[PDB]
Amino acid sequence: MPHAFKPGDLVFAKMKGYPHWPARIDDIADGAVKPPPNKYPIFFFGTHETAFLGPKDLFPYDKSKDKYGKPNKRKGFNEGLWEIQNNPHASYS
Repeated sequence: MPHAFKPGDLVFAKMKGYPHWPARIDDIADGAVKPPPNKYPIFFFGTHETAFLGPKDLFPYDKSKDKYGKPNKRKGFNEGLWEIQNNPHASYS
C-alpha cells in the first residue's frame, strides 16, 4: 500500500505556471526552515530549486511518468527528466 511521503520519494510536482515537474521529497536539515502543516520540501530536478508543497500537488513518479514524462521546452525540464531517471538521489548542490 502507499504510505505518507518520505525523503527520497520520487514525484511529479505541480506549481502554478509550470507543467507537472520531476522532483523528489527532500529531508529538512536541523534548525532549517520547516514546512507549513502538511507540506513537504520538494526538490525540483533540472532547476535544482526547492519549494514547500502539499500532497494534492504530488504525483508518484512511476504511476504518472507516461502522462507527465514527455520532453518540453521549459528551462531545465529535460535535464530534470534525465536526473529523475538516471541519478535521482544524487547531491545537486
